[PDB]
Amino acid sequence: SKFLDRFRYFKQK
Amino acid sequence: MIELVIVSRLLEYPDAALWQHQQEMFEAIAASKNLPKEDAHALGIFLRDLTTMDPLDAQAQYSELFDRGRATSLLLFEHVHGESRDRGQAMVDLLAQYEQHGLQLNSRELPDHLPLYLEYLAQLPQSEAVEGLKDIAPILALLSARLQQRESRYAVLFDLLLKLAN
Repeated sequence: SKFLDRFRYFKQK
Repeated sequence: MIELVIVSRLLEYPDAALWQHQQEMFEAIAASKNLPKEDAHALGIFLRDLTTMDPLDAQAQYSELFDRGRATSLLLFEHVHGESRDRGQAMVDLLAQYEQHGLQLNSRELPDHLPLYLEYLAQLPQSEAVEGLKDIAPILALLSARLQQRESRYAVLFDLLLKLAN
């Protein structure tokens, strides 16, 4: 997965 | 906005992952659709300047600049609310605004940490993200102003964000 498409602070609910 | 993610990474504590994905970022910056040619250049200059340093040396400069002081803090509400109790409610209201968009904190950073806030903005539709930058634009401009006083190229990232705001 592309780096800029990986979350660094959040996650989905 | 991919640009908001890109600045969010560049405005964070310089992580080693920046060096190993510089190619991906350089290309994303180059193919940017939201930044005029001259600003994408300035951003690519910034990344190249950053990743030609050793990360240990990038990390040290970053701390000398953002972690030693309050005037250059990346916690937004430290620039908005003088009373500590006002900051608290602001953070709660920001956390809830994140929860409204189906986003949950998965970090050990505060909700008004600018890089984190930029990650949130990047998840929004174009207009929704642009309003977000307009909301913090006086903060962006103060920080840029202060960084320029210390003759630091991180100011570039604030000017770019201000540009993206208009």
